[PDB]
Amino acid sequence: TKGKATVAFAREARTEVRKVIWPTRKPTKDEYLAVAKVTALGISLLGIIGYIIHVPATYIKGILK
Amino acid sequence: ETFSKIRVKPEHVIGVTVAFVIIEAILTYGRF
Amino acid sequence: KKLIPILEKIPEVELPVKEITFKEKLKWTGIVLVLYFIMGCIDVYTAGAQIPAIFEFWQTITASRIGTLITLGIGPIVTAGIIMQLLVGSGIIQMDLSIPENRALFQGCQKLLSIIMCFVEAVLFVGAGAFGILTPLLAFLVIIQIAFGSIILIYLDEIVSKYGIGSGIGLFIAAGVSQTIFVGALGPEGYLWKFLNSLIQGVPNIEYIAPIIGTIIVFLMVVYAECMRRRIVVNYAKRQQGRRVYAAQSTHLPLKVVYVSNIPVILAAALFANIQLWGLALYRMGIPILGHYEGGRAVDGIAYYLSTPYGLSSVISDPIHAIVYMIAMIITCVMFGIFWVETTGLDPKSMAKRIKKSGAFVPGIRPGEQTAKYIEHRLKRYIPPLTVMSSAFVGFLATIANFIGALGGGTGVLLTVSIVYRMYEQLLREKVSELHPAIAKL
RNA sequence: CGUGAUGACGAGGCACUACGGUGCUGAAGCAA
RNA sequence: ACAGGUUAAUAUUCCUGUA
RNA sequence: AAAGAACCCCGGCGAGGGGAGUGAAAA
RNA sequence: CGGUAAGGUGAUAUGAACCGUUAUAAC
Repeated sequence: TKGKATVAFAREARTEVRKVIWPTRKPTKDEYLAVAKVTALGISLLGIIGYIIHVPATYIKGILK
Repeated sequence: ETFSKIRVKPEHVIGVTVAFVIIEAILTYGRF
Repeated sequence: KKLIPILEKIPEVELPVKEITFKEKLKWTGIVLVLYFIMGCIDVYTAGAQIPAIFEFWQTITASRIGTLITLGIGPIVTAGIIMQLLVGSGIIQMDLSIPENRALFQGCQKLLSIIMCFVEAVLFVGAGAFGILTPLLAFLVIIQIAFGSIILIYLDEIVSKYGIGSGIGLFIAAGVSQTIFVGALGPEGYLWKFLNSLIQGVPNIEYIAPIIGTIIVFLMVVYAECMRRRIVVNYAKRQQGRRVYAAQSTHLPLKVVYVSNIPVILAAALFANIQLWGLALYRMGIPILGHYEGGRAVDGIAYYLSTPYGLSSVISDPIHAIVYMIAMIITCVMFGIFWVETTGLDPKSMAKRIKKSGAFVPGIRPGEQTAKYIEHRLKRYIPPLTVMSSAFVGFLATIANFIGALGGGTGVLLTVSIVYRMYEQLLREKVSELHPAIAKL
């Protein structure tokens, strides 16, 4: 029983911290955007590399199927 | 670590893979 | 005693204690990446050029691509890991890894099973009617190639894992999703065009651009998580003299938020992956234990209630269906998450050492930094949630990410975005370790 | 002396543990 | 303004019970 | 003119020192 | 209020953050 209570409390106590941790720039007129940048940049490379390989080979397969 | 009594150098797996490709890449396509 | 005999027969990868330059870890990774994409271009040798649509549900978490030399993809490896966490998780086979024994036991063992699940899935796939023509002869041939391709990955993972950057799996998944996006949106039968063309044709189709939006939205949402972050610390200390400066100050931060529940959720989604597969499989090959599929996927049964709704647009026409899934996923997430504890996870024990040195100590000077050295409980406490939180937090964001639905896979995009960032970090911790040949633990 | 207090504390046990130590419980608890 | 209790370090100052 | 000696070695992640470089010169 | 100006936010004092390059930078 108690176990559930503590678990429920921890979640609340955490939600409180999230309130204190923000000010800065919520988080910063450069931070957030960063993640999206690096993240998108990375996905672009992996995605782009896949496109090269991928699509050319498909053209040939169709044109010789 | 690993209890793999055998040791395999990556250069192989890579080349072994270039194998699967060539085989089926021709085993399938290039019909006839 | 253990399955050590055949276990010792299962090859491994030669790890050189030599100099593996950043440039080389990089160039290595890349070679793996391509052999992957490439294998995803090659169809499996099979006369029956006719295949029954596809399983729009397994590909994403599996990083596979049905009909190709990797039609099974990471699927096995994940399955395997799933069981282990299940056994070694529900205590069923209690193990205290600590010792290099249990550690290398849990591992080596799982690895094997991965090859077991490698073939099983193969057979199960064809047996689920993934290709249409069950020519016992031809069927056999296929299975061969199939599971053998997945094998190559298992070893390609090993390579990356000890010769390059990031992780095979992690990579692979991100590899697939990214492509699935760039191609789906811009490739041959690309959507951006189908939409663009539809505009020119004069009959603006909101259904061609839709899915593309779905993906932006998902990205922005799943990303919003990798934004927050404390800041941070800090430490202090000086009195340098060790024979060269030593001013001492104290590291900073922070780190970010999310990722932990990475491997966990990868397993939850993967569980469902082996259900829709295992149900259809044990459908057109037996009794409707799990559910009545028909039409390819499932339209009733455990299977039905446990099939992710995404693809193009969110389905409202079945509220209850939504509710269950969500809750179903949520809990499954909590599970594997807990099973990740009994095993291992973002641990304070480890952060202790390293958050108790940043500064000095030493003899020369009086640089402070008491920290620290007995004040860890402050982490395990503030910690718990961080990773999480979870089965509903991480599992929720993922699930809801699917209702919304997006290209590549709402959930897939998620993992990807994370994997990609944890992959950026990897590229930095490296760009630096390529200077001071020592601090390979700070 | 009542009450404060069918409360607390409390020898000792059932637990984890880094080995600084920490939780659950709990007898008697009066008189000359 | 007393008796318990508590901090690595405070104490008829903090917590409790009772003034 | 700080270019105030990267990096390597002994030594107690010392003291001190030996190389290596900076420098017209480290006489 | 006047001069002056591509440079500045006194020193040990670096860094950090900023202010200015044309007439409310600074002196």
